[PDB]
Amino acid sequence: SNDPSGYNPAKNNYHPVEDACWKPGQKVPYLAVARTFEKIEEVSARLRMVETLSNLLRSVVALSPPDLLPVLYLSLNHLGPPQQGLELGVGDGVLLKAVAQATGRQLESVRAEAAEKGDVGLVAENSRSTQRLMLPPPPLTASGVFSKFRDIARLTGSASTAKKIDIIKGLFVACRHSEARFIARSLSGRLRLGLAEQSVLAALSQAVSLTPPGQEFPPAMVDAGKGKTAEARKTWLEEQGMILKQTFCEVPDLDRIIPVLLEHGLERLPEHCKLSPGIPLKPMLAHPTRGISEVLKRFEEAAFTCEYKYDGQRAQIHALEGGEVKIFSRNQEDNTGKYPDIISRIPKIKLPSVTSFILDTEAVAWDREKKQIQPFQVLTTRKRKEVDASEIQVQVCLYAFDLIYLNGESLVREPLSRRRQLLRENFVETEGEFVFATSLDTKDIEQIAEFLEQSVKDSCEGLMVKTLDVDATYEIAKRSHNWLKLKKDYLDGVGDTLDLVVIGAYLGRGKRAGRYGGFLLASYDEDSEELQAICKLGTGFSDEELEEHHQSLKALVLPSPRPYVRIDGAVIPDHWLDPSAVWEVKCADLSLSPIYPAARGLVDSDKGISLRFPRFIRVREDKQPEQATTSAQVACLYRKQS
DNA sequence: GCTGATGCGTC
DNA sequence: GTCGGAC
DNA sequence: GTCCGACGACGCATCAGC
Ligand SMILES: *OP(=O)(O)OC[C@H]1O[C@@H](n2cnc3c(N)ncnc32)[C@H](O)[C@@H]1O
Ligand SMILES: [Mg+2]
Ligand SMILES: [Mg+2]
Ligand SMILES: [Mg+2]
Ligand SMILES: [Mg+2]
Ligand SMILES: [Mg+2]
Repeated sequence: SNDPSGYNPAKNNYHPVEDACWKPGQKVPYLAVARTFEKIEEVSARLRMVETLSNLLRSVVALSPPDLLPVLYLSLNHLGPPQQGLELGVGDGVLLKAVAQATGRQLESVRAEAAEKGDVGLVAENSRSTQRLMLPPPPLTASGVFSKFRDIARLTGSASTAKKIDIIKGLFVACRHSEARFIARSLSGRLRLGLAEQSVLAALSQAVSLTPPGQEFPPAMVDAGKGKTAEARKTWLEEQGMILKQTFCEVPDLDRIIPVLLEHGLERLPEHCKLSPGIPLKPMLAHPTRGISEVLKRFEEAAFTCEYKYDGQRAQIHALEGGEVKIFSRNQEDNTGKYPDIISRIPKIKLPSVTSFILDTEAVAWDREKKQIQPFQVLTTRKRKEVDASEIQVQVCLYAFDLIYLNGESLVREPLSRRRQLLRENFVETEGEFVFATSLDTKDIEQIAEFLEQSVKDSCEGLMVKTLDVDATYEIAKRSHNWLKLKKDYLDGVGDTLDLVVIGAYLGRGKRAGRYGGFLLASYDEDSEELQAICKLGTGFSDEELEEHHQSLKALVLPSPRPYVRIDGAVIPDHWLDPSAVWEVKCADLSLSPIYPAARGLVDSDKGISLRFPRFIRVREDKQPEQATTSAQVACLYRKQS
């Protein structure tokens, strides 16, 4: 009702009508969304964030139902269903230019402040706009802002960037209080609330459970939990939370779910939104494990299967009744246009009795001349959009490992033993085109160790381990990481570790604001007696170790780089460091780099070598730079991968 | 018509 | 993708 | 164990700038 500036969606006994900061039927103000973001950001307990978001959503349901979908998208920082491919195309560069123009400041001055503060939002809000007149424009609304975000994402073609900057400036001109901070963070793709998809779903089921949609105004039922004991309320909300969560994992599309929720309610939701081919679903993921002993501990006495973990890209393959075929990525992006070859071979992989299906597969680059798997880096050279089958140069072999839907039957609640059997009996293998994941059903620790050894020898990353009957379903809402990934480089003493020289540091963003978030590392090239940048590094250290690194490196800061340090195309560090510290670094593999100079010319004329999945292990106090891993040793390690 | 910077995607 | 922090 | 956001290499698609 009153000024949204005082809106407190975190207040005790929050009343969806009386504590709202707008009137019935009015559009939700964006400042209401922003104050909710502030109250979420101030706390660290997710459950407190969920209650706060729930309070906002209850007011939205009660007062302004049409703004529910935009508010949810704003809270996720999404533009729409992932398979529709809406993208801002903005990024820090465009955003920082728009902030500069809106405030009249120099781009470079804005850039330096952002790096220092580790946050663009604070730079955007703390500086006023030259564009603004004496009179402010009307206040921003949640749906107004969301549609402008969509406008940005739809702009294409020549001069589209200028048009994007104009929209962004228009937004900043109208911002009040904390609004610009979250507009800017949203545009840069770093909203960083500490609340995301799972907490948004929890807030949404709680909200529509406590404040049902569809009530004649004023709503007779503002809080449907008030008549319940605390224990009964909790059980009820957990039950309703799982209805929404399991539906969303089968149909992760708020454009479909929300209209149903507002019309028919949450209890009827599964009868209106169900898994079907053509709608991407959430995939089953995996937890790491440190060794075979641990696998047996997590699965106890449950029979399990081991499978090769292939190194390609996940492909969720849908065949609709009537013949249409769709392919989606692990993240529900539409990849149908990328695999014309796969689409044309569907008739060859399925027996003629199969009328529809959803397969879970790995797409792996395959050398038809040598009949062998190719590295991930080869796979990534495929074109991605509007590919014509004749133009394909990198062939793919599909390694199928699960089946989620068959002939109109959803298999989500079926044990893997049965899903696998339907997969094996209704689909046809062809060497180099479509094959079942190589597997072993055993409890013998010795066979597992060999089978692991062999998976590496056969061009794979290690093993995936899955129970067959006990907790062996495909219900992502019950456990999204139900499988176990046993990679060689997880083992504490088998992976390849390098001793690398710290040559630069990058100021941290977000959670790393105010310290270093990343470092530039180098190997030692003994031929030229120079240090060659090899990779950046930003994970593996605890917060405590990261504080010690800032302490021990601050004395090594230099105004200018050393002439025997070569970084070529790498990101220039915010702070150059006198080469001295040597860290032990682990990786999964070495890759051919278009930018890093380390070992350039030893394996390839144009490309140096970098690290795949690098992480800090520990400081090497017993090593000086001249004894770090050499560039020749790096080349030798790369060749060793064959 | 070409190239480079870069946003977004894959991992 | 890996990793650590807060719960 | 869950959920989240720090941070990694790298390649296609796109568009500003030539
Ligand atoms: O490393 P990670 O957590 O992303 O691993 C999960 C991914 O591994 C791929 N993959 C390859 N082979 C398999 C099998 N046999 N089973 C399950 N997943 C597999 C997937 O692409 C998955 O996303
Ligand atoms: Mg997307
Ligand atoms: Mg775009
Ligand atoms: Mg930076
Ligand atoms: Mg993989
Ligand atoms: Mg560590």
